[PDB]
Amino acid sequence: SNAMDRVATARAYYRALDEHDYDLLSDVLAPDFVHDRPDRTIEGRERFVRFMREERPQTDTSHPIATIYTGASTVAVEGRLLNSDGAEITQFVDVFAFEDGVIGRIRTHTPEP
Amino acid sequence: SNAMDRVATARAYYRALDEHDYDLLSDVLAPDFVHDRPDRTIEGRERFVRFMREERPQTDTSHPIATIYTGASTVAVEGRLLNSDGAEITQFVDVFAFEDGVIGRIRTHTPEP
Ligand SMILES: [Mg+2]
Ligand SMILES: [Mg+2]
Ligand code: NA
Repeated sequence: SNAMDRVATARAYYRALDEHDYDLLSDVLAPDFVHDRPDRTIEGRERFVRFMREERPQTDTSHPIATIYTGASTVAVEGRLLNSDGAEITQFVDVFAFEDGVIGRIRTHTPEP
Repeated sequence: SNAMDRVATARAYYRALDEHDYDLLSDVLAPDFVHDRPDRTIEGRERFVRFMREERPQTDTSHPIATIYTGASTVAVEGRLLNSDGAEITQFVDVFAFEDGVIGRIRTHTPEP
């Protein structure tokens, strides 16, 4: 439990998604991991890994990161989601909560605008 | 909608701090409200309002908002803290957790090294 490790784990999460390394993805998530965004909540690590492996509406995407912000126990990542042609799907701020060195929850926020 | 209500409440928080409207500030917080950042946690609504009124190193600051990002149940506000002369103290992302019609927790995040 330190700030630098939390940031490194957040960076590893995006690397897992973008490299389609779902072994790495599982390795950085708690069993009871929950992902939230306005239009979708995905509950549980195995459901989440399956969704990212098999069910994302856009394939071969990336998450360029603009700025990472550190809090007392959480990390907020400001970035964008790009499709395979570099086109912006959305901007986001993802807020990571941690338990035991792994990610317990990610709350995705999109511009109001 | 509840989502619109949460965004309005987050905006009202900054309006209150900046106008020193501590009556309004009280009105938007949970009784057991917690404000978080690295090396400072402030607990309790009356105690927090009293901190903002009396104990801040600078009370004549402003919090111009750049972008509000909305999540499933939380709001992430990207802004800057300016001193009375308009100079930047820090960039921040504040993450608002809501409960029972009011703000339960704000987690302040500042840019990583
Ligand atoms: Mg006084
Ligand atoms: Mg002023
Ligand atoms: Na920080």
